[PDB]
Amino acid sequence: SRIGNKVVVLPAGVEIKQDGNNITVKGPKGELTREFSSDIKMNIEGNEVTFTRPNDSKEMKTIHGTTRANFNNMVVGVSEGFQKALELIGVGYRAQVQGNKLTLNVGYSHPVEMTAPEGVTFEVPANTQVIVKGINKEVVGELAANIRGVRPPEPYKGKGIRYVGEFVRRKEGKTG
Amino acid sequence: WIARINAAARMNGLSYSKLMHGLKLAEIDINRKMLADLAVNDAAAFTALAEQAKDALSK
Amino acid sequence: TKGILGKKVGMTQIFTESGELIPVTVVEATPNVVLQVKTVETDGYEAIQVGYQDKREVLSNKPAKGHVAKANTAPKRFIKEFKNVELGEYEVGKEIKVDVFQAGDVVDVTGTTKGKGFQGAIKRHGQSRGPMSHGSRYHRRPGSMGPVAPNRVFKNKRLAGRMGGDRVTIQNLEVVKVDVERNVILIKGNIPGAKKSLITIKSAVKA
Amino acid sequence: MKVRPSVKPMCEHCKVIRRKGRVMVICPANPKHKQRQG
Amino acid sequence: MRTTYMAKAGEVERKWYVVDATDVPLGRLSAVVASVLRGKNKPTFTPHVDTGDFVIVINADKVKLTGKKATDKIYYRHSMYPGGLKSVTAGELRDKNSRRLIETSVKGMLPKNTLGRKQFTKLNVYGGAEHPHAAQQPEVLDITN
RNA sequence: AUGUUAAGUGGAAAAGGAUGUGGGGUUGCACAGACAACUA
RNA sequence: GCACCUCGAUGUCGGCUCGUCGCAUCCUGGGGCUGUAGUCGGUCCCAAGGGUUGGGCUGUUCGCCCAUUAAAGCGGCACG
RNA sequence: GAUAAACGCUGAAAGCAUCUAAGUGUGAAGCCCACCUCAAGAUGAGAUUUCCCAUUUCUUUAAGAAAGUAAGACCCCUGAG
Ligand SMILES: [Zn+2]
Repeated sequence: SRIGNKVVVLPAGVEIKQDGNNITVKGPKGELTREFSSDIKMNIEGNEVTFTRPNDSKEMKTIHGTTRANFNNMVVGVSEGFQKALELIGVGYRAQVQGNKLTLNVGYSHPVEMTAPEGVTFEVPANTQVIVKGINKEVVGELAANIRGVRPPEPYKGKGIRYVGEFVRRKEGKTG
Repeated sequence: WIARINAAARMNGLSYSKLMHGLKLAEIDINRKMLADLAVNDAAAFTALAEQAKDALSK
Repeated sequence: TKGILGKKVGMTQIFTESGELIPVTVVEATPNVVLQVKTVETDGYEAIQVGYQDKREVLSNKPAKGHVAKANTAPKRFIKEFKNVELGEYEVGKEIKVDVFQAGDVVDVTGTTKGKGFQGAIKRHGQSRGPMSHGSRYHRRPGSMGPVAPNRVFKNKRLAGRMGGDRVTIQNLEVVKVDVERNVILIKGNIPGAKKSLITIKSAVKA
Repeated sequence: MKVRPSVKPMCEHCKVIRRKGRVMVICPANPKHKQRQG
Repeated sequence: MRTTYMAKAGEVERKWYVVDATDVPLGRLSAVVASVLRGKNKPTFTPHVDTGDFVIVINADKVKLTGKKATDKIYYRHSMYPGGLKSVTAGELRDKNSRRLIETSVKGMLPKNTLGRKQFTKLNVYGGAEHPHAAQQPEVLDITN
């Protein structure tokens, strides 16, 4: 593994508790925990970690790469957190924020309602922009794909809800 | 007879096939009829025989 | 929840406030008495045992008097159990009367259908006849019994036999009126059973 | 989706995968090219 | 017509046993239990007589299934009405009603006559760690097979 | 004793298709810095 | 095609009555692609719970026609 | 509630990409419940409330025989919902 061999070096605030399997990175925002495996082990000399592999496993590298990717993610987020930005084309559509209630107005004969769990928030500045904010990388992504799931974008005018960099293909619908 | 002998021998650390081989390598010529009769009536005689078989195939 | 036992009197008519004519069924229910309370610690589930319709006393025996003695009533003719009712709120001796229901109150109604005897497949199952002319000899018969290959008849091949006498409930009926000094409920529509037969009325399961 | 027992990359950007015991082609340039073997 | 012993009805003592089923594959445990219920481990074995012991199986909830048996092994039943197969069950039995599971495995490894049906009434199976039979003073059996 | 298979293959079937895994070979490009990724 | 089976007997087709099963799906449910603007459609995938009409003409299946319907499925069961 | 086709989120083997291998979701008139009826001969014969409580000889004292009874039931008679 090239990923499995790389370095994770923890910025200020990080404390890393060990108990058998569980690891629990903590920082200035959150205190995430995740269950990891046995065949790849911990490390010493604070503000640096490497992971290691007893070889001779069949695939020889997969479990290693994932066991490092996840910890790098936990640290990157517990010190910094992640971000996802959603746009809004399709004339007449707007969002509004009231605590953990995300109100949406997309061409439907009823408004649509979503509610964010503990670690997550919303950020609507304007009737077009939405921002999902958290510590977890998985939960923020799932909730954004949930929101964008309410109305994906069409190709004839590109209306509907999109990630703020989605490249949509545009067709030529004839004029009748 | 054979099933009763298997039952008895597994109590003395053997199975039927290893115990029969052991008794042949020692030149013992008891029937399966008398062997089962011993297995039910005279457990001490059956253990004497099972020890002789265990020593024969210990070579 | 709500639920009472009564007897069937008959059918009549009634006009409403607006002046519509509506068919109805009179049910008479003198006060029901709670004879026993079943709990999870003793019995394994939660219910309530209710009795209805006092009985003369040459007609009961000693075990029945002993069962009815802890509740201070006369021996009863009909004893049922009522389930899914928050126990609390209930105790041996209590009387349940018809003012348990009010006008409105969509309800379920159960009884035992009238008896009719040994009946053929046409009346019993709605099967159709054969022709009455044109050389026919196949009027009022139950059909072919099956195909040849399995060398037998399948189950649920329907035939003649004894008809009626089963229990039936009808859902989502309305209480038109309640009369307290007479122990009478008026229900809109028709109910199963003969006259003088036992009827049970509960609040409706589909709400 | 095309479902055929011959599943073949048919432009440059097509890739082959195995999401179960099941061969598939996946193209980000042309949705007509998406294929699953069956 | 000579001397080989044959046992009688109430002459050979029957002991009680406790077997533990956490991480033993279904059929291997079930084969060992089936031989102990029939009395095949005792030299007084006679085929027209019952001489097996009683068995308690504990922790049936944690029995092992290898491969993809927990989703792909299916039990069928017919009600003898037209079109009435019931393929309802899989390794869902291990979650809910794990006594059905062990019992239907052990029942297929016993003879199919009136002696083998009476030997089945000596299995007592429990999903958890505790049984109600402490007055019969049962001994622990240890599997390695 | 030493290996292979993850498909209940073992315990029915072909042309053709495929970064499934084991073993043996032939070579192009690599610390006078490789393939991939990111600037211009 | 063959002639194993039944010659001291195994009664043919349409209709009637009563159905049951398969899925290579006719309607209704869920989807991917479109040479999919919308309204209608084409095609492929998953799906057998229920549903699937009355007349005229012919002994007639088959077929053609009339008026409807969400639709007027195709096979096995001694061509039940 | 668990799923089919389909669609993911995070993610490496294979520094990238990728729904999948480890983890994590959505999703059908279909599947298991939900509604109605039958059901402990379910010989694995289940549970709760109430009612009733002792003569004579011995094979030998034994799950012994025979006799009169309790609670309760039936025969017999008037009938029908
Ligand atoms: Zn392509």
